[PDB]
Amino acid sequence: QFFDLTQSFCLMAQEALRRELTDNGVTFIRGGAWNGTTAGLMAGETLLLNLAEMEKVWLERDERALEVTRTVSLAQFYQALSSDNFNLTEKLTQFLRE
Amino acid sequence: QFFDLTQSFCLMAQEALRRELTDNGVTFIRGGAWNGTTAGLMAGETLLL
Amino acid sequence: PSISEDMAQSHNRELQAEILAPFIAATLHLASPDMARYILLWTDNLRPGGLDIAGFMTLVLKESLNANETTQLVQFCHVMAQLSLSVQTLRLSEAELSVLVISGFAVLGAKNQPAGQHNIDTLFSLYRFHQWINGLGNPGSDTLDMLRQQTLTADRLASVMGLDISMVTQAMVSAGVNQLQCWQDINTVLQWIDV
Amino acid sequence: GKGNVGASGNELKLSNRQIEASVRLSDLKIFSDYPESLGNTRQLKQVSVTLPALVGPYEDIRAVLNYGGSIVMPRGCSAIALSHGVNDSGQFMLDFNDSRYLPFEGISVNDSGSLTLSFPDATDRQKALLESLSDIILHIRYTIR
Repeated sequence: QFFDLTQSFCLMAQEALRRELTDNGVTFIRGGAWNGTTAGLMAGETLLLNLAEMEKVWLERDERALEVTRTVSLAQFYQALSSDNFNLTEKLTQFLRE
Repeated sequence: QFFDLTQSFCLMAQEALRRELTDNGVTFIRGGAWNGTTAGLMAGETLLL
Repeated sequence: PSISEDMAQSHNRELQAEILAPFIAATLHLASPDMARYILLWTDNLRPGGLDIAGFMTLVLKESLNANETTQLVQFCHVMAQLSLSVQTLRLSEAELSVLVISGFAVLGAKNQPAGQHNIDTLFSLYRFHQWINGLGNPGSDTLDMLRQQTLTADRLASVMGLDISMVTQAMVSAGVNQLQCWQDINTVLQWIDV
Repeated sequence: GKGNVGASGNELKLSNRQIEASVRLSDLKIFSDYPESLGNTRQLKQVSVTLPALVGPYEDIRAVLNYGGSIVMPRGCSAIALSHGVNDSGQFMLDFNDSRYLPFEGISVNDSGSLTLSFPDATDRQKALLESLSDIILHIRYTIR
C-alpha cells in the first residue's frame, strides 16, 4: 500500500514539474518499479533516482523568467475594439436602466 | 547513474562557488571517485570530503 | 525502460559497454561489472551474428522490430553465456582476462585465426595459460605486466620460474623463438623445457 | 525615424521601432569613487531604475535593460524589465536574501561590456510617452572587497 501511495505522489510530482516547465513531454516515471518477480521490492531507491532526475532537470533548465506587469482599462479596451467598438460606461448605465 | 548525476551536481556547485569567490583557480574535485577496479564504489564519501 | 537511444548512436564503444555492464552482469549471473565490460569487448570482437555492441543495444531497445534477428540477439546472448561459463569453469580472474581482452588476445596467439575463435584450441590454450599464471605465484602478476608489452625477457622469465638461464637459452635456440611475442612462443618454450 | 549619436558603448540610436541607449560599464569610472585602500575586487550586484516623466493613470511604460558582456552567467539574470519606473527594480520584492541570484549579479565593476536601455514601439505607441520623457536615474548598488 505504501508503495502505491508514494507512486501516486511521485506521479503528482511529475505533473507539477510538467506544469511548472509548461512542457508535457518529459517523463521519468516509466513504471516497472514494482518488479513482480522479486515481490515488488527495492522500488524506493528507483524512485529516488527518479527524484534525482527531477531535480537535475529542474535546476539545469532553470531560467529566472523576466517579469512584466501590464495595466488594462476595460473602458479603453472595449471602446477600442476592432469589430464592435462601443462605449462601455454608457452601455453599462443603459443595461442598468432595463 | 546516481553517481554520475551527483558528480554533475557537485561540479555545478563548484562552479557556483568559483563565481561567488570570483576566483577561477580553486579546484576541489579532481576525479577518480569512480574507482573502476572497485566497481566504482567509495565515491560518495569522496564527494563528502 | 532504463536505457535509451541517446548514447546508442554514439561511437564510444567502451563507454557503451561500461554503462551496459551492470545489466549483463545481472542477466548473466556474473561477478563484477568489469568482467561484464571485458566480455562485452570480447563478444564485440567475435561479431557473432554480424552485430556490434551499439547495434545490439539499438535492436534490444527496438520492441522486437526484427522478426528473425531476435533469435540472433538471443544467440548473441547464449554466446556471451557460453563465454561467461567458460570463464567460470576455467576460473580465470580479473587481471588476466583484462590483459587478454585489452590486447585482443594478441598476447595469446592461435592457429590460422587472429585473437580467438570459439573452438577447442582457444579453450585449451586459455586453460594452459591460466595454470601457468597460477603457478607463477606472487610476482607472476607483474610478469603479466612485462607480458602486456613486449619486454618479456628471457632471464627475468627463468628467474621467475626459478630455473637456469642456460636452459632457456637452449630452449629459445631449439624452439626457434628469438622473442616471446605471444603466448604461442611462451608455450612452445614451456613444452620444450618440460620435455 | 532614425537617429544616432555617441561612440562605441556610449551611444543612442533609434533602430527599427526601438530606441536603444547603450552605456559602457567601464565608462562610469567606479574605481575613482573610492580609494584603492581597503578594497581589491569590486563588482556590481544590484541596479534599480527610475523614469520620472509625465505619466498619469493607465499609461504603462515599457523598458528593457540588457547586458552584453563577455562574462556570460546563466540566463535568468542577463536582462531585466521596467513597467512602472517608480523606483522600479524589476521584481515584485526587493530581497537581498534570495536563494537564487539577483539579476545582473557578479558583473565586473568596470567591465568592457555595456548595458542598454531599450524602449519598444516608441514610434508608435510610446512616441508620445517618450516625447514627454525627461531623463532616467540608475541607482547601482555594488559591493567592494
